[PDB]
Amino acid sequence: SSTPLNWVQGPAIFHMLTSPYTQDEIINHEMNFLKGRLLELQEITGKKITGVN
Amino acid sequence: SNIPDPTLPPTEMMTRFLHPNWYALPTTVWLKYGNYNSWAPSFNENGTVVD
Amino acid sequence: NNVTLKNLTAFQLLSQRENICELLNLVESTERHNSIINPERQRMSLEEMKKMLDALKNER
Amino acid sequence: IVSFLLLECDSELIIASLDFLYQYILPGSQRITELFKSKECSLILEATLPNLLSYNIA
Amino acid sequence: AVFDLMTSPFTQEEVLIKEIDFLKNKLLDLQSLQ
Repeated sequence: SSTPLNWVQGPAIFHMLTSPYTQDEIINHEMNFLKGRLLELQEITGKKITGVN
Repeated sequence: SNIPDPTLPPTEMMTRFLHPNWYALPTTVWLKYGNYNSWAPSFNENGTVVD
Repeated sequence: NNVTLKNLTAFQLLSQRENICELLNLVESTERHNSIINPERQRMSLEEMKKMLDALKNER
Repeated sequence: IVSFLLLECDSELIIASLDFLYQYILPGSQRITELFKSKECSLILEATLPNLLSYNIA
Repeated sequence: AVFDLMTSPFTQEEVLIKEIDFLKNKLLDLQSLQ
């Protein structure tokens, strides 16, 4: 292979049980998911984040 | 077992069930700019299903 | 006041069916067509137009 | 666009109009002349800009 | 959450860093919305 590739376990994609098509419930559950995933990844990596609330 | 007796409430299944066919799709917004502001954008239709 | 998929499809289908049933002349919509035209309202509006025109004519 | 400036209850629209006018009169002076050639634009700017200075600052 | 095995000229570390950046910006935007 002229371009060496790697096996990359990709990023977690947000998946809600009931998709309500409006932005209110979506934004609530999405903020929760974002904070949770940021915490998980900060635990995985040797780094820190700013603005996590 | 932990299964309760069939005579203990509640006893209904679809008490808080919502089918996607009623999920309140997005539509126009209908902004209101004062009273004498007629040269103003009245709608805001960005992610609407119908015009 | 709320719009769901069911409401939208029902509204569109109702409009289509009304139009087609009107094509075959299977519907009598005199009440709607005369509440929208409202010939009494037509006469009232015409007399109002005449009065406003006379007012503008006589101010000179 | 200057009429858009004349509104009051939409900060984002006012900022967009002001950014457009800034980018308009920015390169030189002939565009300033073309802008103030119109009497309506001149009057609206003259009546609006000082009041936009004291916009929502109590 | 869903994880999809993929392939790219990057490494796991750079991908995680890009994910951190994107998620941080998105959370900042969602917070600024309210």
